[PDB]
Amino acid sequence: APIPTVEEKWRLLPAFLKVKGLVKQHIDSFNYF
Amino acid sequence: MLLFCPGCGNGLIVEEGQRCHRFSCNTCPYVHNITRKVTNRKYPKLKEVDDVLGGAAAWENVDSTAESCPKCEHPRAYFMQLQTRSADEPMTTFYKCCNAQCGHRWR
Amino acid sequence: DDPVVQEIDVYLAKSLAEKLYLFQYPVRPASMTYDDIPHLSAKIKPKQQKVELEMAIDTLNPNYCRSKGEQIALNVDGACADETSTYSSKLMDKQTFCSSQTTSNTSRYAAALYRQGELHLTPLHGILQLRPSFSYLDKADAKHREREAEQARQRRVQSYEFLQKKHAEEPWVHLHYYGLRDSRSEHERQYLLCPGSSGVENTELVKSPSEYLMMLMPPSQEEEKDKPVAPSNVLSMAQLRTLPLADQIKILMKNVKVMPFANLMSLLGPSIDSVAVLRGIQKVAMLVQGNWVVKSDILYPKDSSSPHSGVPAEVLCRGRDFVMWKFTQSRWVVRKEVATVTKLCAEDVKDFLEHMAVVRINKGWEFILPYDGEFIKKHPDVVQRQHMLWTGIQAKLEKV
Amino acid sequence: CRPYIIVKKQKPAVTNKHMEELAQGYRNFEDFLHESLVEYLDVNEENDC
Amino acid sequence: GKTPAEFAKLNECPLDPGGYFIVKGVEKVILIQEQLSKNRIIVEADRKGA
Ligand SMILES: [Zn+2]
Repeated sequence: APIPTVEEKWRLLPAFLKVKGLVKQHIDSFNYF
Repeated sequence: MLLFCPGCGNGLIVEEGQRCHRFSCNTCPYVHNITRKVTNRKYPKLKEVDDVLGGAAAWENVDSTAESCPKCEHPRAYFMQLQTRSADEPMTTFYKCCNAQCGHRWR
Repeated sequence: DDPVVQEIDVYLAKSLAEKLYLFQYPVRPASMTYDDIPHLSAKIKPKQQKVELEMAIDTLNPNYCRSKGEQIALNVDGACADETSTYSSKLMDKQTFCSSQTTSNTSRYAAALYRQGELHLTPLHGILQLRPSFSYLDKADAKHREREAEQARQRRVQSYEFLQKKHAEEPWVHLHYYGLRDSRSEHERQYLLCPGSSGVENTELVKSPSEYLMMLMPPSQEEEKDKPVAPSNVLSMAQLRTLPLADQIKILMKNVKVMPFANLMSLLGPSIDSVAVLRGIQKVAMLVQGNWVVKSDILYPKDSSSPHSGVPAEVLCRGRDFVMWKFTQSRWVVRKEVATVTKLCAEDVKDFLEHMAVVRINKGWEFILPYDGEFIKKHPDVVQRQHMLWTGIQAKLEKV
Repeated sequence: CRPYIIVKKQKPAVTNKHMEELAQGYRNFEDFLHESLVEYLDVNEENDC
Repeated sequence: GKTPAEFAKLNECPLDPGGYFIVKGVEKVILIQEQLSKNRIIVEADRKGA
């Protein structure tokens, strides 16, 4: 039987990109220091 | 196998100074007198015996039965086999064949 | 899995709370019991607890090699001085051990005595490890060697001989030994059993499993250096206790613009009063077509300005007030050219309607969610209170 | 580290309802973390699963 | 924390990534550095095979 699909999975990515992700490493490290 | 002294916990040594050999310590007078025989060694070490009898050596080891090749089956290679390393590991077999201008030696 | 058998009880004996020690010999097998050989002498110190033990050894039996014993004696003790010889005879009369500490605190360790139908515990006062003492070679070395022949910042706290001196301050105490063969041992062993009724309800251990979980696991931070003002996105799903229910409501409304009433109770939970929340809802959200919608000023405070990537301008909440007035007047809005009356730039129109509505091909914009039965809930008064509040707002709004 | 969705007994932890909630805006990424729906794996730890 | 409207008065681009320094009026970036762990038992064979 075909397992049910969660079509919207990919929407977890934009939220992650909002709170963390690209070019946030330098900002977070400098803030912490 | 190794031994340590019950009294002091260091390694024993073997020596003779009286009618009978003795297992003794080097720091305390504890000793045991060996009256019997123990049967386990440290597996000593001497290197590869290859050319003990290299080349067309004596003919006492001749034997009757032999195998044959799958391709050509010419009349000259009688059997031989050999060993790997030590007293507690297997022994191997190789079928090497050699007339000219090739490279054969089957495992 | 029901309890099957041997549902035995447990008991605590305080008779020996400070009197109990556990002694372990790493260097000797468990089968090689020490009980047989006669013990001779021992020493103890109460603080920085350590002990020394002196042990008889047979010299006549064959396994003692007498000659080497005599050589060791001559090497370790004076030839004929013998005033303070380590041995009374000219051979090894005895051998000694040294103790070692294992841990500072031992609270979480308890000895136990099992018995048919009962089991008795006892707190341990300390654990120590014993090892054979090799100081006698050092004594022999010393005897051979004697036969041969504005102060800077203190650092003595870290030097070993300071600890030796600290430990030397403590006087020695000696103790009379009694072996397992002595009936005195069974006499002492009587004290482990504690008397009392077999069935008693313990007064202590009152804490419930709930209390025990955070008891053994205290909060990581005893006090946080900052307060959860929650201006930005936070943990909306967990109803923060420190956040007042009116502030919670304001945060949900800030986070998300339009929902039916039933969601409020779905998210706040049945524990929250369904009536009291009306006061906050009326303070912060108005119902349109039966569905509550947030205020414009909450989303665009008068201090703020046009944030979007279009044209900067004063914070015209009235533009939002226009689109919601239209949506109260009609189910859907086909008026593509609101900018003619609002006079605002186009991106404002798409931005406001993106908040409020959904695009329909060749039919402008329509309500994002269906009509709801606003009279199912028994509040006709607030429905009317919205009706003439918006009538007055519209009358004021007509001016532009 | 990387985030992954957690699977138990062959059914994912996350379900369309959650994605609907997230899209509408009830909750946010960090919410999925407390509720044990996603977790951060690390190179030494993703060697095990 | 500024909005797009306010950036323009500052002569800055909204889409700019940020995360870099300005020293003597030139844009400097500190690159991420990679190195092996500390405090581990590494087992290895010498150049002679030992
Ligand atoms: Zn010894």
